This record gives sequence, structure tokens and C-alpha cells, in this order.
Amino acid sequence: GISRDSMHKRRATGGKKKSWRKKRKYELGRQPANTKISSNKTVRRIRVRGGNVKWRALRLDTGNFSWGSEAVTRKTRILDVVYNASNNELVRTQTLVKSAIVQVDAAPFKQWYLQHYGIDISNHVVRKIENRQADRKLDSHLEEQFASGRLLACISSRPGQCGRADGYILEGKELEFYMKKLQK
Amino acid sequence: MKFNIANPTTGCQKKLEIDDDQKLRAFFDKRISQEVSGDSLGEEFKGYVFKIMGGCDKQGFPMKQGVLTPGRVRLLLYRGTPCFRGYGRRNGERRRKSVRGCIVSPDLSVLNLVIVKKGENDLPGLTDTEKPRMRGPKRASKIRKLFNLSKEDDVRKYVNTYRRNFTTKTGKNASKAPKIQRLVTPLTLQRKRARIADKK
Amino acid sequence: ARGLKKHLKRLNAPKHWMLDKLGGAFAPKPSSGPHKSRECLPLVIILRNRLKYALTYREVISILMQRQVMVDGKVRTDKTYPAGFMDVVTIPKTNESFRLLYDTKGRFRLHSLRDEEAKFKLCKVRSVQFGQKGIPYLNTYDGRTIRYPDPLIKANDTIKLDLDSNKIVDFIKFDVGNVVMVTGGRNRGRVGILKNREKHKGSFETVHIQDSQGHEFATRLGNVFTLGKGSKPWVSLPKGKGIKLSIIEEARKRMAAQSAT
Amino acid sequence: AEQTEKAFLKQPGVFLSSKKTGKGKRPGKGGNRYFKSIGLGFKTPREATEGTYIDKKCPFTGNVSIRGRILAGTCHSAKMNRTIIVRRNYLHYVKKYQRYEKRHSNIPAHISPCFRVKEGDHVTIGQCRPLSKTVRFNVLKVIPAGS
RNA sequence: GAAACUGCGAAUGGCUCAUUAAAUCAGUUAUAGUUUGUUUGAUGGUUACUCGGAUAACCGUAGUAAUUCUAGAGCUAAUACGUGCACCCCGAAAGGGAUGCAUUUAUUAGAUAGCGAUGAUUCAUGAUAACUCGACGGAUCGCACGGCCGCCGGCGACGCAUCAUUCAAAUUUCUGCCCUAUCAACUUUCGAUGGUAGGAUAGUGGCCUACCAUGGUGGUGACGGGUGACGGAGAAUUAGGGUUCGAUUCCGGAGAGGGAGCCUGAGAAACGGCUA
Ligand SMILES: [K+]
Ligand SMILES: [K+]
Ligand SMILES: [K+]
Ligand SMILES: [K+]
Ligand SMILES: [K+]
Ligand SMILES: [K+]
Ligand SMILES: [K+]
Ligand SMILES: [Mg+2]
Ligand SMILES: [Mg+2]
Ligand SMILES: [Mg+2]
Ligand SMILES: [Mg+2]
Ligand SMILES: [Mg+2]
Ligand SMILES: [Mg+2]
Ligand SMILES: [Mg+2]
Ligand SMILES: [Mg+2]
Ligand SMILES: [Mg+2]
Ligand SMILES: [Mg+2]
Ligand SMILES: [Mg+2]
Ligand SMILES: [Mg+2]
Ligand SMILES: [Mg+2]
Ligand SMILES: [Mg+2]
Ligand SMILES: [Mg+2]
Ligand SMILES: [Mg+2]
Ligand SMILES: [Mg+2]
Ligand SMILES: [Mg+2]
Ligand SMILES: [Mg+2]
Ligand SMILES: [Mg+2]
Repeated sequence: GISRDSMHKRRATGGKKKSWRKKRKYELGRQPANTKISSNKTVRRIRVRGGNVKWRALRLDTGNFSWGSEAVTRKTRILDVVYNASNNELVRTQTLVKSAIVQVDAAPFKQWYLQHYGIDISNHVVRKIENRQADRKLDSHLEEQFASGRLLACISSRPGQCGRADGYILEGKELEFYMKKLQK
Repeated sequence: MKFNIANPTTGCQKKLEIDDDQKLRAFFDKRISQEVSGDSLGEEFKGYVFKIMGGCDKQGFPMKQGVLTPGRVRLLLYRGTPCFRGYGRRNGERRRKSVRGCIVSPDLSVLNLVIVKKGENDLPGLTDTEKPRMRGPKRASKIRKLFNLSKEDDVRKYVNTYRRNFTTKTGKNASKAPKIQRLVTPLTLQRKRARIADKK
Repeated sequence: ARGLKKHLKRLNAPKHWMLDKLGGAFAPKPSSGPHKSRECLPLVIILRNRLKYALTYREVISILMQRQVMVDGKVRTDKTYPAGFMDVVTIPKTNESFRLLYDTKGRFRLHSLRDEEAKFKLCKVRSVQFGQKGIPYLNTYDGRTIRYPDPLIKANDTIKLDLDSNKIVDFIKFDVGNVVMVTGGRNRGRVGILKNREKHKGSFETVHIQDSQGHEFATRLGNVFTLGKGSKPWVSLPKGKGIKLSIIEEARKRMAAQSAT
Repeated sequence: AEQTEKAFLKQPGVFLSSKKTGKGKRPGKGGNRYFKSIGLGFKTPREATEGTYIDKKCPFTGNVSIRGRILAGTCHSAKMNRTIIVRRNYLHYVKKYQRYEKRHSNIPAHISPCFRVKEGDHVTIGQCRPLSKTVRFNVLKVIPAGS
């Protein structure tokens, strides 16, 4: 099957390597997961070397995404893949891979923001909410996309390895870099 | 074509051989697990319903459920599944074997039938005498269920009901009873206390 | 190979076992255990080749299966159990108790011990690090793991372990001026005072050891085992006391022995 | 800027969108640029501590450790992107004739942007994990030719 | 105590030298680049007086010329199989949420010269926000019987998980190999050299994909060809230097008529395993 050996490769000088042994099981590869966005979740258990387990996600619809500046992590639905630095063909196929830029539902984060800052984007409770509002700052670019209900996010996990699609909300200059790529 | 007729309720079974093609027309084109009426199979079978469980072709190859063909095919089978016993073979070993399809056809050499509903007249040797079960329940829960026992009622006092007594050729008397499994005894409670004690 | 080798050819066995080359095609394959296969002495060798209690491979199994042999205070029934340096072997029926120490020629010697001295052993600390829940622990070169060690204990130190309480009684810091024994290499079995430590970043650390007679020899840090603080070891040493004599000196003693004996 | 690829390049573990300021914090914390000392007596170039380049293979600001053999040689080729060919010259002893013959070996090595190198310059390379099909070394110091 | 289920082993050993010329292999390195049944040491939170359904042996109807080829029916077990007692946030400070271990992501601490280690790691490890449709957290067995007035309790066996250790592997650094130039250029569309982002893998890596750059090797012999070429420890002969040999019992590698593919498993691209 798929092999990761260097025997089939040419030498650094360019000369060929004559085969001297058969393929080994300890240097094998496997078919790519090609995880897609779909409500029909499907993750298949794979038995790997040492009796360990790998989780290969074929279809995913929700992920655990973290808002770094606010230090809050919430489970949210994955809506669409918008950018992929490796191959643009992975965007129109809606493939979930690490470092892919996707849009996630903003509703879970809006609820926390209202519950935390008392703002939309009980005597002791109001005492602390106003206290936390003094040091409240929200990026204009980040706030602009809360109205549409979608947040640009980057996948930080490997769905074909761990079976999950987790990531973080884009912000700062990283958000500026990617939104410029999408401005056409 | 021969027929292996078995009566699950009575535990008896018998082999029937039929050569009349017109009588076999009822079974032809049928599949496994389907029910066939015995009215056309004969006069003594009036009111009987037979379920097709399987059979073997003239070459001895068995029929496999799900093979929607009348001929023979070669399949890669797993050990322990029907049509591949795989005794004395490596775990995870697969073998390619020939299996007849699940559709009944004149090419078959024998059919296994199960009586799902008896008719008017009881067949001889199939519904006349009931063969008792060789062994009684062995698990503690099953014994209580069999005799409708309660939590407080003892279970080991009822296993003697189906105790088997016999005489050996070299001896005169011998009785054997099963060992009750999953029976709560003082030793079992002691083990549980020790295991909890270790955690503390 | 497609996996693990279960056989040891006799010529491939460690030389310090002193196995006759024509005794057979195979040697006892050391089982996995606290000590490495190349730095151990299987119980079969000890009971049959060293102590002569057993005359054959079969008789060793009989002795061990009766639970008559203990290593580090615990009964061992494995014929190829890897007993190693500083291990205490006890045989209650014979009232004997030995400690595995290298003689000056680099071979394991069954040093008879008194009853009082057979209640502890020395272990070399491999490393100290935090475990799960932030609990510090240290592991030794004999496969032992001790939790909640003294904070002063560091890598390469020696700890006195009590075989009854299974706790660290005392420890010796690894520093120049202590008496140490060489546990590997050419100088295996030699005892001297650690005189210097030469560190080389990214490479092995060299240690200079001076014998009681002024002979100085070097070795790697991994082959050193501190025996005591100052100049007195905490364990009983064999007659040689780690003093390596020249072949000329050894021949001189042999000649004198014949004249007297 | 250093952002020239299709993806956004950044150091892993360095959060650039923190409300608090990184003033008074160690490298790699509070959004501060991350750098480290490789040991073995080698100095961290000022261009790596105060630079803005992103290189995960950099020995000082990347995710590669130096361990193994430290070698020296002369830069033979500097045409690849962040990779150079180091020529190592040595003498091979011919036993029968009790004499020597000049031999050489070309060792591919990764060079971080903090280093400036030209053909003929003397370089020191430290071993690291495989970075490519042929690269197993990272440039640690560059001495300009004629210096 | 036969049989049978379950467990484990059969990946060692033995045999051979066909392929293979910086490849194998040798000495010497690295894994801060990974997996590792077992051994050894340590470590696993503040219906339950014990659950459910199957199946073998057995029993009895059989088919086929035929095979540890095979179908149907009646029974009954488990350490088989499937289940199941088992500080932070919100907040009218009540109450509630989360709260074992493992998994995945993000934020944060890991100082200085309470606060561990390295030549060197945002390392060991801690805290926090969530996440997973988690083969995990004992429904097991032997012996001995005692101590309290139903309670409590001994010494073992087997098994699950984590770390370290041991037994090992994989990949890997530097140097080193016979004849041939009547072999001088070779490599790169379809990976050749390198870069970025991914995929795959136990894990590093053009190992593979997309995109980008135009590199990489060579009279210090690349590339190609020859070998009646497995490499080494070694063998013969040797004043010295040297010449020749090394299929074969030790070590390493490779193969099981030729290829390829694969299951099981801690470990095999296994062949006294399977598939073509
Ligand atoms: K191997
Ligand atoms: K096995
Ligand atoms: K080597
Ligand atoms: K060689
Ligand atoms: K890899
Ligand atoms: K690449
Ligand atoms: K196994
Ligand atoms: Mg039981
Ligand atoms: Mg072998
Ligand atoms: Mg080191
Ligand atoms: Mg069996
Ligand atoms: Mg050639
Ligand atoms: Mg080489
Ligand atoms: Mg960490
Ligand atoms: Mg990569
Ligand atoms: Mg490409
Ligand atoms: Mg040869
Ligand atoms: Mg040949
Ligand atoms: Mg040879
Ligand atoms: Mg030959
Ligand atoms: Mg032979
Ligand atoms: Mg061999
Ligand atoms: Mg093979
Ligand atoms: Mg042949
Ligand atoms: Mg094969
Ligand atoms: Mg054979
Ligand atoms: Mg074989």
C-alpha cells in the first residue's frame, strides 16, 4: 500500500536506488480522511501501531473554538470553509483540514458576551458587570462580523488524526491578513 | 431432493425424501427464512408451515443468506461465520470458499426445514414425543427465573429438582448436579470488602 | 528480525559470566528486570555456576519454585531474573546472604553478608522530576521509583534503601572527595576517591579517580557509583577492596603462595 | 513585511491579540518575540532576537534543537532558499603508501535569515533532526571570508 | 479429568546468500523525532447480597467423490461477548453548573540570582475555558479461617489504566568498499534540490499533495556498466610492508518458486498465515 520509505526516491546525486528489500509494515501510509462539513457526523476508529487508536473524521458539523482575547472557549457549529492556503480546490469541496479558515456561528459567543459584560453585539451582579466594563475593548473588525452572526476562525486541530475540528477566532493582524485575501 | 425437517418445540427431527417435481414446485424460487406451506408437500402435512433455513447443493456446498442468485459464487469469508468454520486456523485468517446462493432451485440436494406451525394431524416422530433438554440452567439468575424464585428464596435448594441420577457400568450409583455461577456467597462478599478496603 | 529475540548464543553472552564455550550452544537469556542484560547475573548462573547448589538447569527451577531464594527481600521464581550490582540475595534455609559486587577483575562476586547488613542496599539516582499532579519523584538505575524524595537529592547521587521499610534512609551527594566504585568499562570493580570532574558540554563527563595506592584512572560518569561519604564506604567490600594489582604483582603473590602453601 | 506566503506566518504559542501588554515579560510571553539560546557556547545573533522574520527551522527562534555533531566548513553554494551547501575538506589516509589524499563532502545545511553568508565564507553547522530529504544541519555561525 | 470455550505462543529458533556497491555493513553518534506485549518499581478521585442475551463440547437430522469441506435443530458455562451500582463559573451568600483519568484546542504560569531539570526546549509539571458520542476507573478466581456483636478482617492468583524501567525496534550523524572513462556529464513534465501550508505516519523527512523558487551531483571520478559481489568479526600466507580469500555455526541484513496486497497482533508487509 502507501509507503513512506525512501527506497523509491532518487539519491541526492540523482542516481537511482536499486531495490534491496520489500516494503515494510512499519513504514506504511493510509488514505487521507478528506473530512467534509456535513450534519451527518461520521468518525471511524482506526487501530494503529502499538494497539493505539486514531480517530478519522469523515464528516463534522460542530467544533470547539476559543476566543483568545476573551479567554473563552465554546462549542459552535461550523458553517463554511472560506480560505485554504494549501489548495483552493479544498475550499469549494468544503474540506476540513488544519489551518483552514472557516466561519463559525457567533451565537454561543454572543450569549457569553452579554452574560459577562451585559452588552449586546440583581444588585451584586450589576456591581461586577460594570466593574468589568471599565476594561472592555472590542476590535472594530471583530465586532463588524458579529452582526452577520458569523466569525472567521482557523482550524488548529487535525480532523483526520484526532477526529475533531477545533480552532480559534481570528483577530489582530492575522484577521486583517486573511480578510484581505477574501476581499475580491 | 431430501428434506431435513426439525421441530424446535418438540426437539425431534427427521429426514424426508421427495422425488415428485410437482410437489417440489412450492419450494422452488423461495429464499432462506421464507415460510412454505406443506399442503402441497403431501397429505399428512396439511396445515403445516415450514421455514426454509438452508441447504446444500449436489456438490455439498452450503447456501448462504444474502446471495441473491441461484448459482454458486466464491466469497472471502471470516472464521466462525456460516459456510466457514475455520477450525484450527489463525485468528483473523480469511478463506475464499464456494457457497450456493440463498434462492431455492432444483440444483439443491437437501433442504433444512423448521416447523413454525403444526397442522391438523401430528406427524409421526416429529410431534408425538418430546425430547427433554439434556442440561438445566446453570447461572443463578436463570434458576430463579425458571422457578419464579424471589430475592430471599434460596436457589441452591431447587437445583436438586433436575439432578441427574444414573448407574455406571463399573459402579452402582452416581448423581451429578451443576455448579451455580454468579451465586452470592460469603466468600464473594469478603472479596468485595477486601477490594474496597484496599482503596482506603 | 520481525520482533524480539528470545535466545542468547553462548559465545554472545557477557564474558564476565565465565561460561565454557563448549558447554552448549545457548546461554541463559536474561529476563527483563531492574538491571540490563549485559550488566546482571541471572539466578541460574548464581545457583548453578557460582554456588554449586544446582547441578543442572532443571535443578535450578526446583530450588526457585520452592520459594527458597529472595532478591532484595522478595521471593523470585524466574530462572533468568537479572540480579545486578548491589542486589541482596538471601537463602533462608542455608542462612546465607550475599551482595553482588564486582571483584577487582570486573566480575560479579557473591560477597557474604551478615544478617544486620543484609537489610539495606545502595542505589544510584538516575533523575529527579515532577510526576502527575506535580508530585516530585526520583528513579534509580535499578528500576526503582521513589515518590516524595528529599529535595536535596539530585541526579547521580547515591541513596541508602531499606529493604524492609522500602524508604530512603540516607543519601550521599555526588562530589569530589567521596569513595566510589567503577561499575563498567575497563576499570570495572576498582575503588578509589573521586578527585576531579571534567565536564564537556554536549558530551560525556569524565571523572578522575585515584586509588588508595596513588594509581589514577579515568572513566565516564555513567560508570561511577558512590559508596560512601569521605573515604569510608557504607557497604562491606571484598578482600581486594577495589585495589587492582599488576600482573607482575599478582604473579609475585602466586609464587610466594606456592612456597608457603 | 515577512508575510509573503499564502498562509499567515507566526511563531507558535505567541499570542498577539492579548489585552494586556508584554512589557516586562520573558520572550514568547505577552506577545513578545520568542528566542532561545542553543548552548554549547554559541551566541544568539542580534538579528534573531530583534528580527521580524518567521522561520520554524531557525535554531534560535524556531522549533529545532541542536544535538549531535558540530562541524565546520566553507560555504560552497548559497542559491537555495534558506539552505546552503557546506564543503568540508579533510585528508584520507592511504595505508599501503603511508600517504594522504584530499577528499571532501558536501553537507546541506539550513541557514536562518539572521545569518548573512556568501560563497567562500567559513560556517559552523550543528546537527539537528531531519529538516528535508538531505538537510540534517543548521548554520550556527558565519565568518566572512578574509576576516 | 478427556473433550470444548477462553488465554497465550507460533514475529524466536532453523535454513539459505538470490537481489543489493555509501546501499548492506563496521566503528562512532542522535532521538529535545518515535513505538515498545512482557519483567521490575511506583501510581489510580469525595440488581449491587452481583445484570443481560448467545455459543462450544455434548446431543441428533444431514449433504458431498472429497479435505481440521460444510448446512439445520435441541441444551448449557465464563477472567468469552454486551451492559451497568461503581479549586473555577453562574447567582436569588442559598441554590445550580463543572468537578476521576484519558482525549482535543486555546489562554496562562513555569521567576529572580513558594518556584524542579538540561550544553540547549514556550521542557517536566500546575491552573483555567471547553471539547469527546472515550474497548479506562475489577459484576473475576484459589487457600485459610479468625476477630467483634449481622459487622470487620489475612495471604495469594488473574486483569484494566498511567509514568519510569527493562527487553527492542525504527529512523539517524561522521568516516570508510573491488574492476571499469572503449561510461563525462547526470538529475528535474510524472519530485529532481530547496521553501511555505497541509495530508499521511508510532514519529522526523518530497514520505505524499497544492503552490512557489531553480536548484542538486560531478577528473577529490558524479552518472552508467561489470562482479562466478551479502557486509563484518575474521581465513591463508606473511623478516617488514604486502597479496589473496571471507557461501558456511558469532553479529548485522535480506529471502522463503516470481511479484503484489493484506488480516491478526505489543511486535509480521509472516509465508510449516491469508488473497490475487
Ligand atoms: K527488523
Ligand atoms: K502471538
Ligand atoms: K554504524
Ligand atoms: K562497507
Ligand atoms: K513523518
Ligand atoms: K516541504
Ligand atoms: K499478542
Ligand atoms: Mg464464578
Ligand atoms: Mg530468525
Ligand atoms: Mg546528550
Ligand atoms: Mg483454543
Ligand atoms: Mg554497480
Ligand atoms: Mg554514509
Ligand atoms: Mg508544557
Ligand atoms: Mg511538513
Ligand atoms: Mg507538487
Ligand atoms: Mg566479498
Ligand atoms: Mg550474488
Ligand atoms: Mg560471510
Ligand atoms: Mg553465490
Ligand atoms: Mg550449509
Ligand atoms: Mg546469520
Ligand atoms: Mg521475511
Ligand atoms: Mg526451490
Ligand atoms: Mg510473504
Ligand atoms: Mg517449509
Ligand atoms: Mg518461518
